[PDB]
Amino acid sequence: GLGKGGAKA
Amino acid sequence: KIFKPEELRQALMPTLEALYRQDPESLPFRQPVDPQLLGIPDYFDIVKSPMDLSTIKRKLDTGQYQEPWQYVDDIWLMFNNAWLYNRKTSRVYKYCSKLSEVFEQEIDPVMQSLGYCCGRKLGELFVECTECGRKMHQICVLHHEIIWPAGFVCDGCLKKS
Amino acid sequence: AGKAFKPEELRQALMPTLEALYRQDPESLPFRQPVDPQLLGIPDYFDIVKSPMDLSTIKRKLDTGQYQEPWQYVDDIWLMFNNAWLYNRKTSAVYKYCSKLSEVFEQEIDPVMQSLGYCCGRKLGELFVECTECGRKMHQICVLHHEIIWPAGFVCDGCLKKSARTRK
Ligand SMILES: [Zn+2]
Ligand SMILES: [Zn+2]
Ligand SMILES: [Zn+2]
Ligand SMILES: [Zn+2]
Repeated sequence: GLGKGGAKA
Repeated sequence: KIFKPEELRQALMPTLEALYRQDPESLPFRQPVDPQLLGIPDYFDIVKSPMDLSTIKRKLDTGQYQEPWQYVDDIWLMFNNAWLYNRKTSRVYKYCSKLSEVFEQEIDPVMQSLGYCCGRKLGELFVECTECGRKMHQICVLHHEIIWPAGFVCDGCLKKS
Repeated sequence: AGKAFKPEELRQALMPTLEALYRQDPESLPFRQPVDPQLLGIPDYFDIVKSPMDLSTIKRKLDTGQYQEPWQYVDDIWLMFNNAWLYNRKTSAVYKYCSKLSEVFEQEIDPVMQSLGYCCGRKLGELFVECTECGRKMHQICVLHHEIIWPAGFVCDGCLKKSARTRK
């Protein structure tokens, strides 16, 4: 997760 | 009403655990959002009261809730925050929606076994039971046809006397 | 004044309780047909028992739909028990048999009446309140409270939940 731009899915 | 901290964690932790169980939907909600690490300083601008699963867990574990509506409120704060910041089309928004559906199916029975009307978040229109001090939704428990000249009494307290 | 249930709804709900009585061997045998005083040699039966009742009659009434609400069925059951307790001596096998059937009925009837939206299944008696919404009759002792005034008349919990859920 951490699915919030900066990161992926 | 103030419950024992252990009574609340035994009752409520299964509902929190149901959320942790959701893979991958819960992964963005397990730690507090770090805007530096994720590259979104505008988080601070949109979200005034951050909340996440780890914080909720620490609060159950350290006994920082006196009654379960506080816990429900923190859960919804976390959901409303993710729904606010993230676009409807994003995976995180959809993930959040998934966790809220799961929470709503779990919470009603659990709050009922704790002597409450339901587990849903509705108004701030509450009524305190005059015997045990549990707070219920006015919309759940009050009726045109029933007058309580000496104050509302929940069904649990009524069966006791 | 009153609730009328569908005849089929009542027989589905209540027939299992009647069948529990029929299941009692030998205690139910004296209760399966109407007492025939000629055949049994007790002419004094109709002098003592003014309203006879038995399991077959109760069954015909469920089957032909002659009950509008379940307290009528409960009343007929207790009529049958009170009749046997009245006519027969405390010492007799039939009295003891009757007591056995009443014990069985009381364990069965509570849940069944509850699923029909009533307070409990214990014999209605004189101390009832009729719900002003649906017409069901409940025990005052089961449903009324020192703490509550009913400005528009009593309303049962079932009718209250129906209103409450359809606010949402
Ligand atoms: Zn409620
Ligand atoms: Zn109470
Ligand atoms: Zn009752
Ligand atoms: Zn009613």
